[PDB]
Amino acid sequence: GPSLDFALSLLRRNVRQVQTDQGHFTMLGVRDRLAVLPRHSQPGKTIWIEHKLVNVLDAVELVDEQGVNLALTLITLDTNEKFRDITKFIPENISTASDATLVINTEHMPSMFVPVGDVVQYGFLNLSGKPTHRTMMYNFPTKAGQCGGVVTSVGKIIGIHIGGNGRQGFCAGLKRSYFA
Ligand SMILES: CCOC(=O)CC[C@H](C[C@@H]1CCNC1=O)NC(=O)[C@@H](CC(=O)[C@@H](NC(=O)c1cc(C)on1)C(C)C)Cc1ccc(F)cc1
Repeated sequence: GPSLDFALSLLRRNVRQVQTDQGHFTMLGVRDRLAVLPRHSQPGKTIWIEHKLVNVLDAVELVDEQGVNLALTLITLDTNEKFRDITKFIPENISTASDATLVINTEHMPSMFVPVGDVVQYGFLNLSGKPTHRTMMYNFPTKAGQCGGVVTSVGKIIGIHIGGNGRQGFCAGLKRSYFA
């Protein structure tokens, strides 16, 4: 109950359908006008968000003290909307999970929840040939169209879906300091 329920609350207040020139993605709204996307979505100066065109004030590929690719892009949106601040639900350190749910919301895959099970430490990932770090893995057959999906455990927001090989899926881990 509490876990699936947490995922459903997040969907409504913080998860949005977007489209870039690279296709359809799920977006996590983090706080106020700040959101996060998979880097592969390559957001431009304008993005579609639930059937409206929105100006992008800033977009930054995420960097930290390790100086590694993390497969995420932070964006600040030129919008009236202010996301409820969910940073307190993001752990300070990358966190695995026993019973995670992947929350997907795109125009093609609207408002869906997928129990992916265990989310385990994985680390380095060559993602279609691009070196990527700080990933976690689930033994679930994730699909094209699910990138940006939000990986949650009860009371915690732990990852963003970025890739998979047909049998397993991979997320970029989330840490609170990314959003400081
Ligand atoms: C084009 C449509 O794009 C999307 O739908 C975005 C979401 C999908 C979801 C995948 C889609 C499939 N099962 C999934 O879960 N992600 C990708 O396709 C990514 C590539 C893979 O997942 C690669 N997997 C690995 O490398 C990989 C490595 C190991 C280990 O496991 N997977 C491809 C071989 C599938 C897209 C990408 C390409 C170049 C990059 F710089 C970085 C990312």
